Amino acid sequence: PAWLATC
Amino acid sequence: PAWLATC
Amino acid sequence: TTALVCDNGSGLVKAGFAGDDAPRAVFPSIVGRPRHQGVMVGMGQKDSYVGDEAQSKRGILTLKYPIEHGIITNWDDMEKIWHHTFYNELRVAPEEHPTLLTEAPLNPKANREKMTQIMFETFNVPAMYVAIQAVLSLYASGRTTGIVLDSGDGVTHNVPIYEGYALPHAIMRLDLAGRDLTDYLMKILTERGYSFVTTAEREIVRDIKEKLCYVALDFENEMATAASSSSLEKSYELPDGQVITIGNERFRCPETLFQPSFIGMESAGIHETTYNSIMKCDIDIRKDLYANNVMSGGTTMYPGIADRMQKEITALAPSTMKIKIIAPPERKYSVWIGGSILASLSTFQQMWITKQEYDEAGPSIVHRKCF
Amino acid sequence: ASFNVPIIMDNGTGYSKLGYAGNDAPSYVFPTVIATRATEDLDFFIGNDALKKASAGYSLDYPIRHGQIENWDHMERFWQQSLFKYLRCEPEDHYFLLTEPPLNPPENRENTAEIMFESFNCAGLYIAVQAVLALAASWTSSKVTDRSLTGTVVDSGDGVTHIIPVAEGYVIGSSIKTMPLAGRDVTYFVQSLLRDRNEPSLKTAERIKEECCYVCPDIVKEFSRFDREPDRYLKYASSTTIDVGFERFLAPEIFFNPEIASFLTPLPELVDNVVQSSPIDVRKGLYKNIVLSGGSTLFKNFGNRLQRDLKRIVDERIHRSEMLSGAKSGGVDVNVISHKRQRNAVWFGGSLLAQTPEFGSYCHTKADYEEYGASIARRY
Amino acid sequence: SAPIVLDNGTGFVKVGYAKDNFPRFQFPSIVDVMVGDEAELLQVKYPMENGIIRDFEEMNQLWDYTFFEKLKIDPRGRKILLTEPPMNPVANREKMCETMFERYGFGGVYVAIQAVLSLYAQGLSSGVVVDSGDGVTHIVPVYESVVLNHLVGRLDVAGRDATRYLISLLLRKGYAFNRTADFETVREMKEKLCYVSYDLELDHKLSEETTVLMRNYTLPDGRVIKVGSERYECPECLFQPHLVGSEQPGLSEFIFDTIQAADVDIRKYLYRAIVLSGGSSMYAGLPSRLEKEIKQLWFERVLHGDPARLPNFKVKIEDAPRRRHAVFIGGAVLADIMAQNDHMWVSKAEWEEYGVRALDKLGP
Amino acid sequence: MPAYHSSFLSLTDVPTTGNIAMLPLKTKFRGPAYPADESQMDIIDECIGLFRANCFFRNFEIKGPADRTLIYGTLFISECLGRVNGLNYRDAERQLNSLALENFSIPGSAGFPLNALYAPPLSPQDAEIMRTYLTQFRQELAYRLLSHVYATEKDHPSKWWTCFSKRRFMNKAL
Amino acid sequence: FRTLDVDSITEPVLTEQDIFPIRNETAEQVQAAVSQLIPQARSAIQTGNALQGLKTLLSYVPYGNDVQEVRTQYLNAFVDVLSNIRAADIPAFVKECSTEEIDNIVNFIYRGLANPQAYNSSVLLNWHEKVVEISGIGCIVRVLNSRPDL
Ligand SMILES: Nc1ncnc2c1ncn2[C@@H]1O[C@H](COP(=O)(O)OP(=O)(O)OP(=O)(O)O)[C@@H](O)[C@H]1O
Ligand SMILES: Nc1ncnc2c1ncn2[C@@H]1O[C@H](COP(=O)(O)OP(=O)(O)OP(=O)(O)O)[C@@H](O)[C@H]1O
Ligand SMILES: Nc1ncnc2c1ncn2[C@@H]1O[C@H](COP(=O)(O)OP(=O)(O)O)[C@@H](O)[C@H]1O
Ligand SMILES: [Mg+2]
Ligand SMILES: [Mg+2]
Ligand SMILES: [Mg+2]
Repeated sequence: PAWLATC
Repeated sequence: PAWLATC
Repeated sequence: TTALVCDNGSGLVKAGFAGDDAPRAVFPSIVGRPRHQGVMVGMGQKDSYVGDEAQSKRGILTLKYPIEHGIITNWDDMEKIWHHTFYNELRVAPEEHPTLLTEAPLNPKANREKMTQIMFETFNVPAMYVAIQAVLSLYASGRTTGIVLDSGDGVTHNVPIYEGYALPHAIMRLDLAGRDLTDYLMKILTERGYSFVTTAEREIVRDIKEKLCYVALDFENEMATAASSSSLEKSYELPDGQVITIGNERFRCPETLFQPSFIGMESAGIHETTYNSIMKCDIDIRKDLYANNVMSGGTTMYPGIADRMQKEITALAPSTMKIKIIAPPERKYSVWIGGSILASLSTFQQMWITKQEYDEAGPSIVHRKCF
Repeated sequence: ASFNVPIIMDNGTGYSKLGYAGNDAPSYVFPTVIATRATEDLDFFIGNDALKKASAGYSLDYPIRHGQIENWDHMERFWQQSLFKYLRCEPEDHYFLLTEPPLNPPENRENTAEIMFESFNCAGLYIAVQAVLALAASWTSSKVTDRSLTGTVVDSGDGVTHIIPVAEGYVIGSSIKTMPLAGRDVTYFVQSLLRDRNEPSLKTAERIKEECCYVCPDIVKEFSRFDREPDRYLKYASSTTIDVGFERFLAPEIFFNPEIASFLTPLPELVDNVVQSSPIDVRKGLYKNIVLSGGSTLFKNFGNRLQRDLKRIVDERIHRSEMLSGAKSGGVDVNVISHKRQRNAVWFGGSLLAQTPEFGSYCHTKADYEEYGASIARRY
Repeated sequence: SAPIVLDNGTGFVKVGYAKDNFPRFQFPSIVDVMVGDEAELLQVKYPMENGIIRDFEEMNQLWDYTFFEKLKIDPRGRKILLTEPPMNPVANREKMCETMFERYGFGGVYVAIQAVLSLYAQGLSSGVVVDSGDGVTHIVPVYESVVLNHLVGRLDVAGRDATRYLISLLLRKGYAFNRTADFETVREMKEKLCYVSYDLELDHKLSEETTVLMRNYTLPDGRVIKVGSERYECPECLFQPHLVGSEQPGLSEFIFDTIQAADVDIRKYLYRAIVLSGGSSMYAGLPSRLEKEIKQLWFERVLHGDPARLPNFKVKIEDAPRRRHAVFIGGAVLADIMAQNDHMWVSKAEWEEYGVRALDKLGP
Repeated sequence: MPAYHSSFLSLTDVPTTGNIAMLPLKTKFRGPAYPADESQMDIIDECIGLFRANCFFRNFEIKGPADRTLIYGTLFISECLGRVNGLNYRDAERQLNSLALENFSIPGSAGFPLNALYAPPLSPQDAEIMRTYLTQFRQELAYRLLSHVYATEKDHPSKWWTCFSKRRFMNKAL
Repeated sequence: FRTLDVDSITEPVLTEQDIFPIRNETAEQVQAAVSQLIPQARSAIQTGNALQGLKTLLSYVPYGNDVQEVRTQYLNAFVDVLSNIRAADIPAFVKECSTEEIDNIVNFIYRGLANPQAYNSSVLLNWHEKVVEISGIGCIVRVLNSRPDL
């Protein structure tokens, strides 16, 4: 979630 | 309350 | 002019000086904010809380972990934690002492350079270097080769090295860590009947996990025994006093690490990814890597993890190839020991990146002088 | 101007109590009653004066009832009287510390703030609750720093009672739990009981109550001291004597034996439900420091009865959980305390607080209301 | 000879047959024995305060009344399906199946999840469903007729909690309903005079500045009361659990995080299909408010202040007048579909052997 | 709560009769109460205390015939205390004997609530024992009330015993 | 969640209503006919026959797209030629008048009343009352439903 895209 | 612990 | 180090892991910050066998500050890395407004006058009522204070008065303060999966998310909370560490626990001004940092591999260069920039522009540190949380564990072990598997509360990675030469193409990383395990534990507890949804209850579940959770060789046999008999049902008390009992969940939890299909992830387990990584390297060094593989960081202190990993890697690899695990008792602080050793070394001094270099070249320098 | 001594006022359904700070005992305590009727019709009185009045044609009425203001006009008249006759103070050169129930609404809060800032041209004002002050009045020294903050306060006002599980100076807004008993209802019940057998109304009732009403660990296993020794049949006189009978022995049991008057749940079960609704990591402390307040609460053996009841309840629950599990847990320790403060702990705590210099900063300034208006304070 | 439908709920209970669009009977589960519609004075129990069951004997009495008074069948073999929350403790469903297989035959039940039931009811194969009952609510995603089983979400604040908060607000105002009675009247006035605020600040300013929004409601006894900000505030206490005393992000943020935890290639198909179920979801202004909250949360978390491409979101929430009985309709449809094959069910046999373990055949 | 337990829902013996109980007591008169020797746990004083306590209660739910017996005993004690106000020892005993031998047969007939005041009787095939036990219980309750309220000081009823009659058990005076 | 007043989506409709004949580029974007007709009304006032001047000035009317100086000068000349009229002949003038003319007259009367310090507003209220008593509420409801800018 905190990868600016995926996860 | 009726969860044998929390709530 | 003695150097220091501060491993800011997703579970707890381990900060301490160099040339020491054990750290000083072992304090949890959480920021708590009061749920209510507060009306008392002259008795605390601070607008924020950090460290053991949060864990103590957690029943009211909503908690937040600033860094997740090793990437930072709240820079304000991170710098607040750093200030609390430097000015309250260590009781030292970093203006007259360097600061060795730590970071996980395959992390955002933006995150690393922002960390360096804030550390240089806020604390006026003279020098600031970073490194991996695995070469430090290797140094602490005192070896010069082998593969290292870290399972910090945020991430879980494995890295091979041979005679000091790393192998980036063989490094492996995964987002599985203690937080997903605690979430799965809360889910299976709700399945049992016990509900845990808040942050203080999450910390209680994490404490339960640290206290009573093991692994076994035959997961199916253990499940059958737990479903047939009750020899595994273990009791645990809570601050309220109402004791509770837990069954097969204690060992069903780490099966997520050993079988991510439980939580939903599609990637393989630690054994399969370690075998793949080893296979990516050359056979002449695989022969030795199989003979000395070390474990480090939290999430691996479970009892019996060595036997399961040994059996799995032996079944996945040929039999004639001997295998030996290295899981000492001083693993939770292995990265700190490695950082202290490296800071105490002599040549490493020349590698310290100072203030003028950053001021004249900008943050981009960190991507060259370091790994 | 934050340098003089602040005035501490506390209105209530039963008794209004006002005085100054830095004092060991409160001042101007009286039952909060007003009496009134070229032409002005301004001749009125309050307190013991109004009580002694009504013989020459002066009406009477209670401004606040059920724990909520009802008539702002009479409330302002009462405040003006008490502030310009009883206390020869100046509302400008002194800061004010007012107390309101936890259920007071923002409309009434801002109405009071306005009628105090505008009509009385005050300078510094601070509105608070009774729970935190009554709790602060618990400890004795207040400086050793070994005091505790996590507590479960229960205030039994003369009109209404309630319970608040405070935790580290952070009041709770959900676990709050009220109850309309523990007030004048007990007096009305004792009066209806007396008017049935002995015709000789409510003054004598409250008098005999404050004089002799006590509790007993039981009632049916009790009543035996009465059946055996007639000495319990005291003789109280005002104007002749009256047979007490068993009012002194039955009245306070209304709490532990509810649904006797105008249904509810006993107090031990209520406080247990309150503590359970509260988070789990604060119950060990909430059960520890259970402080009381309100005159109607300062009974003879209230603390022992409540402690025994709550202890047996919690022990039964924990024993059920244990025998279900099979291990052995550490029996939580419940305690109760009331050290010469349950009577007027609110004013004592308010003064102890106001003694700090931070009070002058936490107050509201006149310019604040002038520029922002009457929308300064909304809720705790 | 068709199966029966029974979605035993928190406070309500609806029953019909294997195929019936509208439920044949519906009555509150409030409780010789007065179980049934006789509530129109004996003791009041309300056993199922949440998805859990406490007075299993009173639940058995209620089921007996429903099967013998509202219904005129007492079979042993007639399949009847059931409903329950997603992560309801196994003990509840175990006791339910045990009593329904011992006191009666009912060979084959196959209890299911209200989420997938309502999904069947709407006749869909993908999307997210947010059930909002009286004692609990849950959120379940689905993609291409497949359940995830790992992003399911539970949330124990709805209905009863909003009613208690409204009672506390009316107490703050002065009006008190401490009696065990009048709870149904407060529920009626809530479902009658309530609506979500599309703009909370606007509604607050309106209530503080204008005399409108203040309504007068009568009571069965005869007296009248006045209602104000509570009307538009109780949906906020639903939206803001911290106001009630629970530490949770809420509803919009909850579903947003639940979807973000999924795979990107599915996220779109979830923003395009969103269904609801439960009477608690019938609060006026709830769907559009939730849509706006989701849009704002996306704008904040992802774009960080770039409205250049916000219109290219394509969110389409779904709502209908039959969300009150979507679970019932879905149970009926599934019963009519599976009434042919008895293998998928759990017959009265193979119960004494490993009956409890047979219940594990549904949820791996 | 204020409604204490009957302390009789046990299984020491089988003295149950349809909806009443004829366990041992101190009823010196005749009736269906089987003989006994235990002179420690007297149900008479237990019921007297239960009634004196519940005189102020405002809630009482059904708890089986063992509780209906205590409810009927409390109602009879209240009726006796109300009807024996203006009398002396002689008049008290006279009124007690009248109420005992009065037109008070097995319960269920008109004079009480529809079904909550008492459960369905079992007079068919047991009316003899039912009436015997009812008469014995009525006589014992009347004698106990007379000995408690109408103490040896005849012509002067107990002040508290009479003041505790202003309330009706379950608020079912009529 | 947060509060940001999302409005970029589902834009409102403002110019769709109140059809605009402003696309002329004459007397509204260049201010030519207004400057040609205002001196005519001034000369009419000077000579005395102000009714014909008012009638000629009421022929063309500007709009409220963006310009306000020209319309303010128009309203000033209007108030002037109105104050220059006596207390009689207004009934005849309004009876021998159209409907849109009366609507524009009432609109300008209101726009003038919006600034009492710069005008008198007494003769304006008198004219409004006379128009109402002559025509009726139709003119008021028509001007209240006219363009929001004029
Ligand atoms: N020693 C005592 N024991 C028992 N009860 C007492 C005692 N002293 C006073 N009371 C009772 O307390 C009542 C007075 O309460 P008090 O006026 O102090 O409450 P209060 O602080 O005014 O409440 P509020 O602020 O809500 O009006 C009296 O009616 C009396 O019956
Ligand atoms: N018209 C309405 N508007 C708003 N709320 C309503 C309306 N009608 C009923 N409700 C609310 O819905 C609640 C009843 O929900 P219901 O029992 O239907 O859920 P359920 O299907 O039982 O959920 P579950 O199956 O999870 O128990 C009531 O508590 C009431 O407050
Ligand atoms: N005795 C233990 N048994 C099982 N798990 C443990 C134990 N001690 C710590 N852990 C787990 O290890 C995690 C701490 O990770 P840590 O090693 O601090 O990461 P980092 O190296 O990044 O600081 C915690 O989340 C906790 O769940
Ligand atoms: Mg780590
Ligand atoms: Mg008080
Ligand atoms: Mg439902």
